[PDB]
Amino acid sequence: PDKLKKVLDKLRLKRKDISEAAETVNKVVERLLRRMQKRESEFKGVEQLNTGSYYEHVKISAPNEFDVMFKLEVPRIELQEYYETGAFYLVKFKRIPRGNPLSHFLEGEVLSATKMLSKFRKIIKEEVKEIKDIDVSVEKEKPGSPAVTLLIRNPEEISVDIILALESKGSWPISTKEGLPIQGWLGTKVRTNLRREPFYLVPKNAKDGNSFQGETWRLSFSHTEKYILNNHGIEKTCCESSGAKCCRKECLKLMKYLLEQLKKEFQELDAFCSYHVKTAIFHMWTQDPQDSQWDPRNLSSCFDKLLAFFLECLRTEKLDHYFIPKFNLFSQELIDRKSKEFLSKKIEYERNNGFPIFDKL
Amino acid sequence: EPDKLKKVLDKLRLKRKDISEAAETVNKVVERLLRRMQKRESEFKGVEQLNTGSYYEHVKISAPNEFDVMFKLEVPRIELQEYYETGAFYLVKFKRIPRGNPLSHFLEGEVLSATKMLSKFRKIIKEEVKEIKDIDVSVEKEKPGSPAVTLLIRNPEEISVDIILALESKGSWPISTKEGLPIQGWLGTKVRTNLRREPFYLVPKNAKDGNSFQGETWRLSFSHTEKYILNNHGIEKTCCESSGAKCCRKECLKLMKYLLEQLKKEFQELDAFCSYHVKTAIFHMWTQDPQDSQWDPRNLSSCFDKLLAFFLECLRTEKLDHYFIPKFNLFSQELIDRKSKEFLSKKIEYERNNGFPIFDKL
Ligand SMILES: Nc1nc(=O)c2ncn([C@@H]3O[C@@H]4COP(=O)(O)O[C@H]5[C@@H](O)[C@H](n6cnc7c(N)ncnc76)O[C@@H]5COP(=O)(O)O[C@@H]3[C@@H]4O)c2[nH]1
Ligand SMILES: Nc1nc(=O)c2ncn([C@@H]3O[C@@H]4COP(=O)(O)O[C@H]5[C@@H](O)[C@H](n6cnc7c(N)ncnc76)O[C@@H]5COP(=O)(O)O[C@@H]3[C@@H]4O)c2[nH]1
Ligand SMILES: [Zn+2]
Ligand SMILES: [Zn+2]
Repeated sequence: PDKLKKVLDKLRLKRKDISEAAETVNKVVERLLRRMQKRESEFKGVEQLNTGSYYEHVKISAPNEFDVMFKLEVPRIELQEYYETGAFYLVKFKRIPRGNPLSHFLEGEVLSATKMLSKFRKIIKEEVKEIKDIDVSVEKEKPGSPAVTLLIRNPEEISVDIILALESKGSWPISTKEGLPIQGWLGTKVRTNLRREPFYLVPKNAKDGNSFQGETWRLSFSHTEKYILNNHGIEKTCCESSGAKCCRKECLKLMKYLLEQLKKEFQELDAFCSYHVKTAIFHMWTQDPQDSQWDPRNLSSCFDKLLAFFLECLRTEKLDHYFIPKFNLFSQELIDRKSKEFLSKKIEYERNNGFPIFDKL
Repeated sequence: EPDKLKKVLDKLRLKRKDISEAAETVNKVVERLLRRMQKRESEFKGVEQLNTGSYYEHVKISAPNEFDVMFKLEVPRIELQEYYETGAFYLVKFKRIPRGNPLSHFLEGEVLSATKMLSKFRKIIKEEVKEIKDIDVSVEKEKPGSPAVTLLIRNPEEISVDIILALESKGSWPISTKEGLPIQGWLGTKVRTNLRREPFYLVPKNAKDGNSFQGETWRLSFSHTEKYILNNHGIEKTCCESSGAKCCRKECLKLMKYLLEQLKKEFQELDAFCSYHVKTAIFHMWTQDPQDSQWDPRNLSSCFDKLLAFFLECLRTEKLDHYFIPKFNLFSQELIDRKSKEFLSKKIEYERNNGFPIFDKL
């Protein structure tokens, strides 16, 4: 049963796609950002959110993807809750427009996400050619994506995600109030210092139906989420140099590789993404706060505990958003029962047979 | 010992603890320094970066402190006049300078000047560096002999980077490296041919002669080819790959380098030794032991001891030839004196018998 340790060791693909193949992807990025803070464009104050992808972190789960956020601070913005999702909002301007080039993107009173993204893409889709240094290309604007992905073809088929995000330094939305329950895990001292940080809105189309197509934004917690990924232990020295290790990131990497390899053969699992796993292991980390329950010498037990948690999540159709309690990710609106019962069958099959899907020599 | 060589390599992840962020900052500053250094009216307009690996410079000499980067400028048809009989030191003489060349004014007669060329380079880098905006990056005073242009990248504390200028010549390799790189029975004659149809480089480092004229001596560097050997270190192409087996080659290299640093950082008496003595000794060791099976991760305790016994051999026998230049003996009597070679012999032998107590840093 100590073969998982050999899956984890084989998982690392160091330089290929992460080390020398990730500090090149950075180099392209800051070129774009610098040059993107050029002229008199609405985005002259665009900035790269402090996040972790390039620093050997895109390499843990879902290695075939790259991601970056371009934040852009806004003024006093009123948030109109979009129906009852708790995550999709309608961005308005608190006090009447005076000094902001973001009035070019106003559809009525609300800030339209398509007009802004449609023009965002046009600038980036114009300044990547303005440099010849490497072979970088951009993807098509497909529905659902609030990103402008750069398929660069230096390292196989890379696709660095550029995600425009609205930064609001005000208090967090009221739908995230009972969320982030890290009191008994990380502490009320850590939880408070994270909620006084700005929250971000990504231009995701809430496709509820007939109402606003591209005027809806979504709450992004990628900044807070990686503060939890690197600071996951109850001891501050967890997985540090002068500290003890744990199997939290490894039990995260194994569930991502399990769901990633399952979706490659079944297109009926096109309803589950890596964020279902992320949020699942957050509920499991909060349930088991002590680092003793995640000792590296219990990788098979901790992974089986996480698998039985994801099976109960599917089984009862209840995987609440870690920051937004009322927002249930495994709602029947979003995922039909048949997919839950289909994915339960494969995860159980791989769990009862020594994980044959990880059979890589 | 109680199999603690693997727990030392795992703690050598300190890279991540403190050099991850700094490596992006070095990447991001050099790049803005390089692209801003591609401006007109600068003889280095056509300068580039020689890709000699990455910032996680732990692969070579895993040092948790300072760094190095190399700049390559392509020159036209050099005539390498060997500096007397070094093998590594030359004089860059020019045959016909093609009209329109930016290296015309760096000659002190028939011979190219490393002292001059390294003057405007430092000069231009001093200019450009302070026009970089929100970042506090200044340059140090030029320490003597030292042929680089170290950069002080003020942020969290200190961040040094040696900006090493190096001429690129896509021509032929000198005669002194004609029997060097003996990878014929390890990496193959089919890859040694390709690695030598690749350019060679020259760094502005003066030789130590109280006589003749050592102001403009250039030195051979093979850091571009040394890198390939590190990442392509096995007889089997799938060594340390996804669909292959692992090996303790680079494993031993980090151990051997951290052993010498901690020893160097303990006594100044070991100041004559550098990280290139253990990279070169492991090149001969990988050539002597070519099979992947001879470097098995389950035999890390013995594969490292065997590397120790080979390195001490090179000390007590005073023989450690430059891997690309058979003539140049790095452990010669004129480079390092017997007194320092016996000192390191007792210190390494001391650690080897007592289970390496110098690695005790939990
Ligand atoms: N860096 C970043 N921060 C974000 O907030 C974000 N939100 C979306 N994306 C990227 O946009 C696309 C989302 O479309 P899709 O729904 O079909 O699948 C997505 C999406 O449904 C879901 N998802 C990802 N991040 C979030 C998030 N932060 N909150 C809710 N759902 C998310 O998981 C899938 C893949 O996520 P990523 O691998 O992070 O990159 C996604 C992807 O490019 C984001 N990228
Ligand atoms: N990237 C790079 N390629 C070079 O050829 C090179 N040559 C010198 N340097 C750097 O210049 C200084 C050398 O002065 P010192 O002799 O006291 O110690 C040097 C020098 O004695 C020795 N050396 C000899 N040949 C090489 C070589 N081909 N590559 C690296 N180091 C070499 O190595 C020692 C330091 O190693 P580095 O860690 O690579 O960085 C050095 C350092 O900043 C180089 N840096
Ligand atoms: Zn940990
Ligand atoms: Zn190998």
